[PDB]
Formats: sequence, C-alpha cells, structure tokens
Amino acid sequence: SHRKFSAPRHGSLGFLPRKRSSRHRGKVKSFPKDDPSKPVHLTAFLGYKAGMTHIVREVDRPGSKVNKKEVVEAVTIVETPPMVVVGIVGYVETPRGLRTFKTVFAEHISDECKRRFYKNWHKSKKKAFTKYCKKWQDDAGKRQLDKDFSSMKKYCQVIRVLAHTQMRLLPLRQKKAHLMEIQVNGGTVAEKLDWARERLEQQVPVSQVFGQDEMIDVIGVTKGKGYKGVTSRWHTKKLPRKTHRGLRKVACIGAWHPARVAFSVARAGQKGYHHRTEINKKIYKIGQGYLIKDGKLIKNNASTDYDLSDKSINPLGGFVHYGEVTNDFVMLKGCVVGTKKRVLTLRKSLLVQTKRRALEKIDLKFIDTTSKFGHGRFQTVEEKKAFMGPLKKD
Amino acid sequence: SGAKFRISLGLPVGAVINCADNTGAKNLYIISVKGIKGRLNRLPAAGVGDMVMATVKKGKPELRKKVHPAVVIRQRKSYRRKDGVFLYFEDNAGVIVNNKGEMKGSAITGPVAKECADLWPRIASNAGSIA
Amino acid sequence: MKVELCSFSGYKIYPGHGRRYARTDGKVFQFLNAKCESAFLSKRNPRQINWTVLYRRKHKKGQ
RNA sequence: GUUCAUAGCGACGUCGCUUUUUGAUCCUUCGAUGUCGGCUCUUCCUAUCAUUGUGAAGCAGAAUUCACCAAGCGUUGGAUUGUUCACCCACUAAUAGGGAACGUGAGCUGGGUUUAGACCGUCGUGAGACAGGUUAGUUUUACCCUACUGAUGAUGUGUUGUUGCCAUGGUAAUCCUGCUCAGUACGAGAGGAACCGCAGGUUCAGACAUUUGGUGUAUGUGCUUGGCUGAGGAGCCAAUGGGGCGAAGCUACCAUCUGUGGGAUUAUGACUGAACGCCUCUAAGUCAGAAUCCCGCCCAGGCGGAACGAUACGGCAGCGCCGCG
RNA sequence: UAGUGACGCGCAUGAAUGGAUGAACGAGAUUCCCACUGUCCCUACCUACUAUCCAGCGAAACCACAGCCAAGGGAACGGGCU
RNA sequence: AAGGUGAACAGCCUCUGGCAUGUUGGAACAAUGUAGGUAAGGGAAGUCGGCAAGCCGGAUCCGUAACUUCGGGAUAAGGAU
RNA sequence: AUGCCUGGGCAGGGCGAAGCCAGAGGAAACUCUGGUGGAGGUCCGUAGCGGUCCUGACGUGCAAAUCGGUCGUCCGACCUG
Ligand SMILES: [Mg+2]
Ligand SMILES: [Mg+2]
Ligand SMILES: [Mg+2]
Ligand SMILES: [Mg+2]
Ligand SMILES: [Mg+2]
Ligand SMILES: [Mg+2]
Ligand SMILES: [Mg+2]
Ligand SMILES: [Mg+2]
Ligand SMILES: [Mg+2]
Ligand SMILES: [Mg+2]
Ligand SMILES: [Mg+2]
Ligand SMILES: [Mg+2]
Ligand SMILES: [Mg+2]
Ligand SMILES: [Mg+2]
Ligand SMILES: [Mg+2]
Ligand SMILES: [Mg+2]
Ligand SMILES: [Mg+2]
Ligand SMILES: [Mg+2]
Ligand SMILES: [Mg+2]
Ligand SMILES: [Mg+2]
Ligand SMILES: [Mg+2]
Ligand SMILES: [Mg+2]
Ligand SMILES: [Mg+2]
Ligand SMILES: [Mg+2]
Ligand SMILES: [Mg+2]
Repeated sequence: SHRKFSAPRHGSLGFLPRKRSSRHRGKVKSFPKDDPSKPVHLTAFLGYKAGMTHIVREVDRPGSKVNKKEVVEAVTIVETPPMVVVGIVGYVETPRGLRTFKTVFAEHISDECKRRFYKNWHKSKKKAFTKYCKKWQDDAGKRQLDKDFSSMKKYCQVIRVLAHTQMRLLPLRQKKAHLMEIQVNGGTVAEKLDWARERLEQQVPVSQVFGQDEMIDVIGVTKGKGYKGVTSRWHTKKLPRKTHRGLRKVACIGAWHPARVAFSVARAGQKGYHHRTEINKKIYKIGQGYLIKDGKLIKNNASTDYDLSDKSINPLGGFVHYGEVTNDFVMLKGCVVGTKKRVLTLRKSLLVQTKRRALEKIDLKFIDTTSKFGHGRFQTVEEKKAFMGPLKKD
Repeated sequence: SGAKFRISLGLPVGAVINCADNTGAKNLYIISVKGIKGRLNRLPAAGVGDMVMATVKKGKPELRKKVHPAVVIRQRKSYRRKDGVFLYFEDNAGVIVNNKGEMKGSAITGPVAKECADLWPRIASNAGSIA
Repeated sequence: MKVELCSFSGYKIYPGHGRRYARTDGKVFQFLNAKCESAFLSKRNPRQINWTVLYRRKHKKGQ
C-alpha cells in the first residue's frame, strides 16, 4: 500500500558510493574546455587550508536592503606557495578515450619531489632519475629529447604540465611534496608545448593564473568521521523512546515481494573522507607572502586601505592546529571542504561567469586578527599591551 | 523592493506570546504561520516581522474565541543580522493586525525590531522604539 | 565600522564578535561573550568584579 | 445549454477496462506463512491536484473548467476517534488517486479485535451465550546463507612506485513571494494581466566552525555541604558530591558557504508540395519546439588499458639486450 | 466520534436479583487547567559497562542439497526447471 | 550494635574488625546498545493516553476554599526566611 | 491453603479523642480562652511484608519468574520459626 503522507527522501542518490576516498590529494575530473584564441595559462593550483576568520566589506547590490552597508562574512585562508614545474605530459585523442602519449621530465628534480617516488625515504638509496638526467647532458640524449618534443608537437592535442608544491616553505610536519598534472590552455599545441618547455625548472606564483574577485572551484577530500550510524550518516528520523531494539535506526528496510534491500535504502557505514568538488568560490583577496627588503614585511597580509596597520592574517598565537602562514595565500569566501593542513586543489570555473554576484568587485575594509584559540578580544599584541599596560612578568 | 533576509525562527505553532498593544488582549496563542509550505512532522515557526494567525487566550472577552492575524514584534531567540550582530529582546511580543497590514490597536509597548519596522510601515508608524 | 564597548566589562567589541541585548524598558546593551552576559543577567555589580575595567578605574589600578 | 445535439453536459439503449471495494470458488498452507491500525523507510503506477510546453470555450482581462506529450519534482501542521474511513481549524501552487503477501511486529507500539479475572443490559430453569458496551491483561531468538552498507583483499601486468585515461553503474535540484513592467494591455465600469530584468525566500542536497548557541570529566579555574589527614597550608572521599565560568574537539537552517550546460525530439504550431488541374504540417523533403529522454558538471572506478623512475654488488648471488649453437 | 451540564422518545434503566445519594480514602477508569520539562519541532554532546582487537578458555539452536535476479509455466508467489 | 552530620537504627564519611571488586587480563574509545546526564527558542504542537523524565520537596514564620458524616479536607492552595 | 499449641520482632516524626488544671463571661443552664493528656483496624516514613508502572534490564538469563528505579502497607484482619 502507498505511504500515508508523502515525504522527500533523505540523502542524494548521486553521491552514494560512501567509501573512504582512495586518494588523498584532490583530483580534477575535468579541466576547462580549451579554445585556441586566448593566451597560454594554467588552470589548477594546490593550496593548504590554514584557517578561517572574519571580513568587513561594503555591498554594491542595488535594490537590496544591504546596499552600501558593511557586512561581516566568513572567509577561509588557503596558503599557496609557488609551485615548481618538473615535466610535461602529452595526450592523443582515441575512439576508446584519451591516453597519454609521452612524458618528459626536467634534468633537475628537487628532493621534495623525489619524496613522492619512495614509500620509505629513510631506507631508500635515493636512486630515482639517476640515469634519466644523463639524457639532458649528452648529445644522443638531447637528440632523443628533441625528437620527443617534435613528436608531441606533431601528434598530441592535450598538453599537461607536472608541478610539485614546496613543502619546505610550509610549517607542516610532512616533507613529501604533492605532484599534480596541470592542463595548459591557450594557443596552438606548438605554442603551449614551447611555453611549458620554457617554464621547466621554474617557479609559478599563484597570482599569475588566479585574480581578485574571481569565481573558482575547490577540490578536496572531506573530514573523516569514521563509522557512523544511519541517523548521522543519512539524517533519518529517530524512532521514539519506546523502541525496543534501538531507536537510531531505520524501521522499514524494504518490502516483501522484492526479496532484497535496495541500494537506495539508508544504512550505516563510513561517513566523511569523501572526494567533493564545490563550485563558485569567490577570491576576496590574494595575499603577498613574507618578503624582506630591509626588515620583515608583514602588513600586506591583513592591512587594508582603511586599516593601514601592520597586522598579518595569522591570529594571535597563530592559526589553531596549523601554524603560521608565511608564503602567499588566497582568501576564499565561505567555507571549503577538508580539515586543517589538508591539501586543496584550486580549479578555474567551467562555466561563463555573467552574474551580479559573480562580477561583484570586492573591496576589503577590515580583517579580524583576534586569536582563534579561545574568545580573543585583541587584534594585535601591541593593542593588548597598550590596553593592559605593564604586567608582573615585565 | 527590499528583501527579508531570513533569520532564526524561535516561535513555533503553540507558542504563547504577550500582546504589546492597547487593544486589551494579554496573550497571543500562535496557531499557524502564514507563508509556510511545510515539511513532514515539521512544526511551522515564525520570526520577527512575520504574519501569523493568533488567538487571544486571556484578556477582553470580545477578542477571545476567534482567530486574529498578528505580526511578531520581539523574540527571545537570538538572530543574526547581515552586519554580524546577534540580537534578542528578552521577551516575545506581537500585535493584532488585519489582512492588509493595518494595526487594530493604536500604541505599541516596548521596542520594535527593525526588520518588522521596515517590512510593516504601519507598525513602524506607531512604534516608540526601533530595534 | 563602529566598535562598541561591553556594558559589563568595558572592552571594545569588534563587528564579528559580541552579542546584542535589548531590554523591554527600551535600553540596549552589548556584551563581549557569555561570561559578561551571564554576569549581567545575574545582577552582579561590575564594580565588584576584579577583572572589569570599571573595577580598576574605581580602585585606581595601574597607571 | 437565451437561439444551437456534441464550448460544457447528456436520458432511453449499448460496448468495454481495473482488481486500490464488497462478493462467488475452495486451488496452495491446519507436524503453524505471527492479523487491525499508527510510526519509520524505499521504490513503483497514472486513472495529472500543482509546476514545465500546448490545444477549447457560453476565454474581453482576471478567473474558470475540457483535452494532449508528460510521474522530473512536490502533495503540509493540528482538535475528535484504535481506527482504515470521516469532519472541522490554518497555511499553501496543491494539500491528486493507488500498489509493493490488503509493503513493512527476529523494525517499534499494543489503542481495538482475540484466551484466562471481573461489571452492566438482553436471552436461558441452569451451567452459560451475545459483529452488545466497560475495565486489567509477558510481543522470544540472528553468531548461519543470501541481499544491502561499508573495510581488507584477489587473477594478470617480470617486481615495485608515480602520474593519468576510460568502459561501465548512480545522478539533482525544486517551487514561491516582493519591486519595475503597471493601475498598463483588456474592459461601460467594477476590476485587472504577461515577457525580459532586480531583490529575495520554501523544500532538498553537499560541506564547514570565523562568528552565535549546545556539549564539556583537558575533571581547567574559582565557590561551597558532610566526613577524613591534630590545626594553618595542601588535599582526598561522598560510582562525575553539588553548583558558576570555561580551552580544544564534535555539533545546530539554532551560525555560515555552495547548487550549473548542450543534443535529439513529444504534444503542438508551421514551410514547400502532390495524391485529388483547387486546397492541404505529410506522402518524399524541411523549421521552431518543453519540469520529457540522453549526455555534459558531479560520485565510484573492469579478471581494462597508457606513459614514466628504480630495478637486488653480497658475505653466497641473480638479472636485461645481441647472435649462434 | 472525547469530557461535563440539561431532554427522554429508555432496542434492552429501576428499587436488598437493591434504587438514589454520599464526607474521607484508592499503585482503580476518564476530561480540563497551572507549573514543569528533549514527548516533539530537531537533534547534538559527555560519562561508565559492552560491542571492537589480542593472550588463555570456549558452547548451543539449526542443517534434504545448498544459497545472485526478471519473466514464463507449474500444487494457481522458485535457489534449482525454460 | 562506636564517632561525625543529621529528627532518626534515613543517606554520606570514619574507628574496631573484614576483603580484593565478586568463573580471567591487556590495547583503543567505531556504529548500535544497557545505565546516568546536559541542551539555545517554543512548552505536549509527540503519543491511544504527559509513557518516561522533569517540576515541588526539610525546618521556621503567615495564610488556607468548596464540601462534609463536623471527626476531616490540610503539608489544601498561596507567600517570606 | 486453613485451624490449634509454644516462642521471636516491628527506627524517627505529624494530626491531636476521652479525662484533668487554671483564667474569663453568666442569675442558672452552662459557654469561651490557654494549658496537660496520648486514643486511633490514624497519616509520612525505615526494617520487615507485598509486587503498580517503566508493559525497563534479561529473555539458549544471575535465575525452569531474577534484577534497577519507582511503588502499597508498616500497632493490626501485622510478620515470622
Ligand atoms: Mg503518495
Ligand atoms: Mg518494549
Ligand atoms: Mg576556536
Ligand atoms: Mg484567462
Ligand atoms: Mg499486511
Ligand atoms: Mg518481517
Ligand atoms: Mg514481535
Ligand atoms: Mg489491549
Ligand atoms: Mg476476559
Ligand atoms: Mg433470567
Ligand atoms: Mg584548608
Ligand atoms: Mg533543443
Ligand atoms: Mg528539430
Ligand atoms: Mg509534425
Ligand atoms: Mg483532548
Ligand atoms: Mg427489567
Ligand atoms: Mg439489575
Ligand atoms: Mg526454497
Ligand atoms: Mg567493576
Ligand atoms: Mg578480579
Ligand atoms: Mg530545551
Ligand atoms: Mg510518570
Ligand atoms: Mg483537595
Ligand atoms: Mg518487559
Ligand atoms: Mg539478548
């Protein structure tokens, strides 16, 4: 018989292989479509979730009650030190798919990149790419590399570049760099190949590809939560207190005549650590990392045109469970998937951005730097010392 | 042209709020909230500035035993504004209104939240304090 | 932005933080956190609480 | 139906479909297949209530009903009754109809049927009977197989590692309000639209804790009752002694963020053009065409492949290419 | 469709097969109101013991053979047959 | 049949006396459980039914209605310390 | 299960029946006020006795009927060898 009262189902059937993610680094399933009219550029980057803070900004939406009004919005900080290009990969179209054609690496590979090639770096002899680099310093090897580049230019239609992060500049415990293919979109195949070859063994800052007030995509893995019940995994209704054999369950698993439980029935299992791809994340501010000309330059992280202070994005005592942000960082509106120290993949929008919200210009007015390790109440140590005055430990 | 900017709802069906006008009514028993599509087993709830159907439980016998439209003036539930401040009013209050938004009474006791004042000009006209 | 002063303690309140309380008589108060809000709602006098700014002003602490 | 059989209905007659009603039969089950409802949950049907696209008027606008492709997404909160059913209050675009052993008791409950104790009314001499009422009346077991949810893994790739492709499966977004249009089109007046735009909301899905709230045994820091270390100090016991405030972590439309594009076309409306010297969307050919279907975005990744690095100096060893036995 | 207060037309009320009433009392059966609260909106978090893994010790129920589905026919609802 | 608190042979702590936590120990703190709790706003809207939980609670000083078999109701109810 | 014989046992509090004393009013009949008194198949409540609810735990159990909270009674038609 039909159910007495209709109700929408719990959860989405389009998201339910609910398995612990096989990969840790976020994966770009589909790069932006390539058109041979715009200049060459990258479409992906790797960052690390540092923390979250406030923002103050005037709204510029006519007709809204919030027009020309200051608002407080949550923003997340993603530290993005520059990446190093180490190789390129070519692809050829096939009626079966798109298989890789040829991969060429650079003569010099950093130890951080070589960390990824070994499961046990301590026990390893660090022999990776020992014979490969002999090609770059020999006439026969140079001729072979020239032939490889010519073949990729003649046959390949999709070109991707291998780049790795600089884990030395991060405060994280791990030292193994993250290596990812980044697709180069731009002019013809030859132009993209030559541009990628020029960028070999070179650092690519994040500001080259991403700009201010731009909608991007964030790709990463969700926070892991282990084995969870159906009440928490699928947000089903709880049975009343009188229930004998447990109330944090689903009462009717299925019907009789189909003598199986369908795949659409909510059940207990792994919750969290799922690969996700969010869309329409707006870049409020692209920050400049610590640099030294005479002394330290820390103002640019958290100084605005209205504050003009020497603050940094790091709160008092630093970011909780992450550390201190020293390199370049990207400020995204709202929240992103993953926990602290989680590597996040920044991807360009796959859609044309023509909207009032998408084209809105962002002008920061104030950045909150109060300590997140408790109920902070002072922006800087100087303000705290001025308010409190001298203490016993002086 | 202005929007509503939804806030936390803390007055479900069955809540009894005190009337804040000189009509004579003392309490307003909320029986439903206008403009609620509804979900299974979900009790409709009302924020400040929302039209509701209310019934007077104690007060003048004329107003009792019938349904009156009402608009919530204050609520103890702390709701977030677009500028990042959470506000609550220490008491839940409302006034008896008609279908077109004209108040039945003539004076309002206590402050009125700015959301209700902006949404209902007639209420804001007789409001003594705003927010 | 206009920074507010806590009605109980006296510290500055930034737009992100704090909590606003409107009394029925027609007065509005600002609180840093649940500590000051609970102290205020319990009718505790701020001049008897050592860490409040008003107490330090009363006792001429510092300076 | 003012005139007019077919805008909308339709008697007297007649032809059908369904097993979501009660019936007829006793074919399976009496070495036992746990029943009526309610709660929870998934899926399916269309005989379409609303939304998308359209044809019709006794369609001027608004509104209204008739019909077509169409089940993608929705179809609510309560008073009474165990109730299915039923009626009312309120909101809403709508509160459409049903199946899945009259879905669902090793999922729950036991309110009513339906054991044993009793009360009332009727019947009987009586023991007792009553689709007549009332009251109290034990709801067992999964550790087996499959199915499902997740987690190790497995055959080949000489061994390992990195970066990737993809066949296949799942799939998702939905509806409403306010401003302008516009008191305009329309209309004697009363009344009274729509498209493109702007600001937002409901339901749903995926996240996250900067802020607000919750939790709190970091048993963190004060304050306290009774007792115990002779007392002060410092502490302990009273299954977490009690009570304030409370870090981090989890967590709430109870805070915050995000939710997408093409192709083929259905109904329909058309172009050219005969059959049928005329006319015709159709016969040949062609156009526009949607909550429809498929795919893209998204999630998983084949007893499925690809490129690249190192490939066992040893104290015994073992390999990789070449040719010729 | 509950409860209470009035009517009697009482299928089938009625006077020790006792009628009516009635203070106090009742782990007796019902209605409403005040306060209260996670019963609920709408769930979350914390504690102890299990469940989990390990060392040792270690049963029972049950068992034609066994165990992936759609439709057909069939003892008119199949894991086996097509 | 001791001391303290306490109206008390109530509950809690202690002395004389007794014992090893009740047919085993170690490592983590997943889901479901069993036993305790806390929850912003609403306050029974849940359910057949306020089931369960919660609210009140000791003592002192005030005050205490209808009804009644005049005995009660009664710690009625409601206040302050 | 019931009768009989012979033994044992049942904290701490509340309400306050007869009887009695003193004071005041009355012409008498007698009536009020404040005390004393401790009766009751009296009340709260422990031990004991029993088993309403959670239709809780368990339900190849600790147990062929036990366990936790909450409960009725607890000077008499009381409980018990
Ligand atoms: Mg339905
Ligand atoms: Mg039960
Ligand atoms: Mg924090
Ligand atoms: Mg019309
Ligand atoms: Mg059935
Ligand atoms: Mg079953
Ligand atoms: Mg059962
Ligand atoms: Mg029953
Ligand atoms: Mg019986
Ligand atoms: Mg007879
Ligand atoms: Mg001391
Ligand atoms: Mg099309
Ligand atoms: Mg076409
Ligand atoms: Mg056609
Ligand atoms: Mg009722
Ligand atoms: Mg008779
Ligand atoms: Mg009789
Ligand atoms: Mg069989
Ligand atoms: Mg123990
Ligand atoms: Mg032991
Ligand atoms: Mg609460
Ligand atoms: Mg109870
Ligand atoms: Mg009484
Ligand atoms: Mg039981
Ligand atoms: Mg069991």
